[PDB]
Amino acid sequence: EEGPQVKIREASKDNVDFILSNVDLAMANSLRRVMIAEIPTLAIDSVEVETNTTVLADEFIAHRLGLIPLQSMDIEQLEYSRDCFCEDHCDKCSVVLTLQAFGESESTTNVYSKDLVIVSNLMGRNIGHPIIQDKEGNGVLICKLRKGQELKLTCVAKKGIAKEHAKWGPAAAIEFEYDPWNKLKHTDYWYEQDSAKEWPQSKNCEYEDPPNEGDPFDYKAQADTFYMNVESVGSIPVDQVVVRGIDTLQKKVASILLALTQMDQD
Amino acid sequence: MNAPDRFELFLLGEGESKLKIDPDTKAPNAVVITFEKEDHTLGNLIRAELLNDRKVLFAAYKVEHPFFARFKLRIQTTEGYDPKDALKNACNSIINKLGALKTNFETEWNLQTL
Amino acid sequence: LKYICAECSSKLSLSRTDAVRCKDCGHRILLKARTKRLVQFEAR
Amino acid sequence: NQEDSMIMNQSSIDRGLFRSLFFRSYMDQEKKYGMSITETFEKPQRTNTLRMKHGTYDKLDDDGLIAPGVRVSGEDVIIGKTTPISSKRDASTPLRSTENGIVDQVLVTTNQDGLKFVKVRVRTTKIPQIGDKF
Amino acid sequence: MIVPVRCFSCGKVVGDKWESYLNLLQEDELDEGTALSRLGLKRYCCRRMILTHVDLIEKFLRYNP
Ligand SMILES: [Zn+2]
Ligand SMILES: [Zn+2]
Ligand SMILES: [Zn+2]
Repeated sequence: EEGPQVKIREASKDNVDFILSNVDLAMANSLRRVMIAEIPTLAIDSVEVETNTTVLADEFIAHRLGLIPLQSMDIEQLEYSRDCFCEDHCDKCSVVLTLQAFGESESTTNVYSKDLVIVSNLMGRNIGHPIIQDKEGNGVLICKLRKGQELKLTCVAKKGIAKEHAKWGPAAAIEFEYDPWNKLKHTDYWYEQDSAKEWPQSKNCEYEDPPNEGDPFDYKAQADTFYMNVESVGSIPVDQVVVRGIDTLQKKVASILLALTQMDQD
Repeated sequence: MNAPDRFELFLLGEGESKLKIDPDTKAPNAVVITFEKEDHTLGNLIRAELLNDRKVLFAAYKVEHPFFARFKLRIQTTEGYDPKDALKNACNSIINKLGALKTNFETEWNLQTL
Repeated sequence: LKYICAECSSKLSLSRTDAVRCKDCGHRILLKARTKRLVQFEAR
Repeated sequence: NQEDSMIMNQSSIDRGLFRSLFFRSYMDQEKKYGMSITETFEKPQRTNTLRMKHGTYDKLDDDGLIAPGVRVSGEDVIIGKTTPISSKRDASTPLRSTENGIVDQVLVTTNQDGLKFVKVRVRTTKIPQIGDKF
Repeated sequence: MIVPVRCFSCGKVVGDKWESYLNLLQEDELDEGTALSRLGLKRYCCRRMILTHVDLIEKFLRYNP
């Protein structure tokens, strides 16, 4: 197209290995940060507990509940509870879900995130369903029950940002690497006998040209190419973590622009 | 027990403007904007792009304490060029690269498999 | 009001002057039962 | 992280790094003296019953004890007891001034002398704060 | 206690991996490193979340109440 340049190498439901040409270091960084802490998501953020005769403590459970990845695809049409005009929560701003588990068997009864049951009105929005990449279809092991054990509780999922708690973090890992031959001398390699024989070769070295000893130091050069890999938990597909990331960053750059106009008034 | 709430990193408070502009008293034609509820995510991006504008004499940001989500941007421009415009062109410039980045990524994504 | 027995599961709603232990067990040691006024937890 | 301090990953912490449960057990007992003297477990009322604390008794059920669900904090009374000295004098047990948490379990049992006595145990989760030794 | 809802370091979801891990071990006789790799736990930040984990719940359920 025009400026910054993308080149997928590998793609999957869970990962996007790509190359981000023609961008400032600053921008390629600021994007990774945003991808980590600032694309919003839905995640359980309140647990009212009715009965817990389980081996685990109330809040100890409540905690894990927060960590269970809930579908956040249509998240942009759910609201921040702090924003929405209702008192406490509602259907515009919060999914509510139910968990019932009782040990019937002699054998240990497990409780998975499949056992989570949406209850509030999704009203069409693609939201709140626990992500399940598990192979036998019960992602995440909430808790374990003995024979007479019961656990009955209700969770209100809210829209949140990973800055506020790492539960609402859409990104898992975000691999990131530039200049794989130190042609910019951005590190000084620690060594014992030989930098080259001791430090292993980055996989991103088949992609650049090795320097020549017949060449001197290129001092004018800048950091240009960037080798990232975004891995997603699943509450948002991969492609979207990067996109919404670019979207959010851009979005917040913007409110700064607007804020400058707000001040100009007399 | 003495911890601040975590929303306090992105939610503004009781009468805290997002930007605050002050005339730098040291050097002429220079300004120092305070960005409440922001961090290196923003600051490093604005300052690095302000460095490409060839009528910007000076540009640097700083988080005076990590406890607080806020940072100071200091900008000096050549005579006649008001620094706010240097900020404005700067932001916009970023927004345009970001947009191009998004579409360029999309088309690339729409060509893949698995 | 009620008080689930120890080595025995029940709701012996026995009061004062009824003293311990319980019913159909022989072991005195009564745990109170969970309240009704349910509490909330921030899932953090 | 200078001079034997350290920097901890706040993000990691949220996913439950170095988190602990913290249980404290309070304990009280009905008198130990007299033949016509017996301290009583009850929720007293400030009506003449001096020796009242600063905290609310409002979380005490009729028998003088909290229920295993109630959040407690500050100087909440947890165990209500009066020593009848000739109306009454208060002998109730405030939750530790600096603590706060949720009642976990209440044990009402008799003691070897046929004394009714009680063991209240409160529960806090404690998340690694600035200044915690590792 | 019980598997971790997620790795502390990265953020990856390791909670659905526990049973599948224990099966790869005993059912088809794999070794923990291989087992951990088949579960797609590559980076060692989340690899130790499973290997170093101890299931104290199995003991806790032993108590009648
Ligand atoms: Zn609402
Ligand atoms: Zn019994
Ligand atoms: Zn990890």
